[PDB]
Amino acid sequence: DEEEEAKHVLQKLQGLVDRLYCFRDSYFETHSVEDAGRKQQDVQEEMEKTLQQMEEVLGSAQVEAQALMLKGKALNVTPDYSPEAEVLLSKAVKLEPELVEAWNQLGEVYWKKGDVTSAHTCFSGALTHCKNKVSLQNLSMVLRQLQTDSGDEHSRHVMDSVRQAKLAVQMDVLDGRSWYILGNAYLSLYFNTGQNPKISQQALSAYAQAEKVDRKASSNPDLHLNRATLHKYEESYGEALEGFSQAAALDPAWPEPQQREQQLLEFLSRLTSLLESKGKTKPKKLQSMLGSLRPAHLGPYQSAQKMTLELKPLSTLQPGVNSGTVVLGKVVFSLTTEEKVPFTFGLVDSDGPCYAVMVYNVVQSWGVLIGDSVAIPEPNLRHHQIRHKGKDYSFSSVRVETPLLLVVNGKPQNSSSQASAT
Repeated sequence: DEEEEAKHVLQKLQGLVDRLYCFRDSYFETHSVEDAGRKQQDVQEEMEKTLQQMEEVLGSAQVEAQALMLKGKALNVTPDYSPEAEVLLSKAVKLEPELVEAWNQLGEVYWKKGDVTSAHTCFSGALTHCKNKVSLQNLSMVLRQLQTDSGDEHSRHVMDSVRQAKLAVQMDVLDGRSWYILGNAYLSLYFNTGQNPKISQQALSAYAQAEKVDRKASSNPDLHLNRATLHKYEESYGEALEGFSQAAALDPAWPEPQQREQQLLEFLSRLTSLLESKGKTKPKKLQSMLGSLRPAHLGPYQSAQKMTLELKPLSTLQPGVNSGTVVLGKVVFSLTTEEKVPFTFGLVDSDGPCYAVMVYNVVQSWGVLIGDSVAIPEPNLRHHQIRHKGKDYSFSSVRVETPLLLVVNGKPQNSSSQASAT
């Protein structure tokens, strides 16, 4: 009778915790996004109600490993680090070292505590007992975030993050959390290895696959934010702004997406003002600057093969890469960004409108000054027309993938100006 009783007690405990996690995981299936502000408090109070029921189920009965685990899991339902969960789960894994779910929960608890190393030990440890989706997901997450004094180590961890996320996805391709995690792994890979647009496409495609297979992924504020950060870097500015805004709506107490949205709007306002005013430069000063241009400022060209480029006005450029062409103008202003990339400046090569130039893959100290001549080979031109929350931003830009493509005052740029190795 004691055995059946203990099993019945465990099943009741399991149910309580499963329902608590479904309450949280499904919150936006049963609540509107207008109620997003209430989610954390509702989840906190469900947890407390759940722990109370668990305690009534247990009474003074002996607490076996699975019961310790289930209570710690319940305590770990919120974003907050729980010292009680840590104690309970640390005991569970001593009483049952093969209990994978206790190791995964204990790793998540360590992660919330800010102890990434211990988290990683837990997820790795779990995988020495059984291959399982949650350990692979968590391991992917922790790997892209391990701190290391070595750049090569970090690149290996980023690559490993993708590997583990792919293993997680393959165990269950209908799990939207796995796709989201893979998205994040690709996102880090993209930024670690010189921004190969194929890899950003793989990130975007993973996030889209998350939302496709699992409605819950559309309510993941981190998915919206992370995708928006990618859109921002690739200059899909409207989509970035919508992404930050959607992430903010899904978690109104979370500052980051609101701060990101504010910063990008501030960047776009400053940029368009400075373009329209040509850096607040009077016609006299512009004519002076434009007259200081010469033949030698064309400088260098090789396409990594020898090429002679035709000097053409910015106004004559087509959208996309303009093959066979070079532009040469004067810098009328510059604009920096919290993240230090891209370096942005305004360029004029006539009485016509000023164009923005965004230079990616640049070191912090790199730049061009007001009055510099700049030549850009085969400029990649884009026209921007952004409409967000009743405000419009329109302007045209040249996206320069690396400062090593630029000629400043007739001089090519040294290899040290580029952030990733060449």
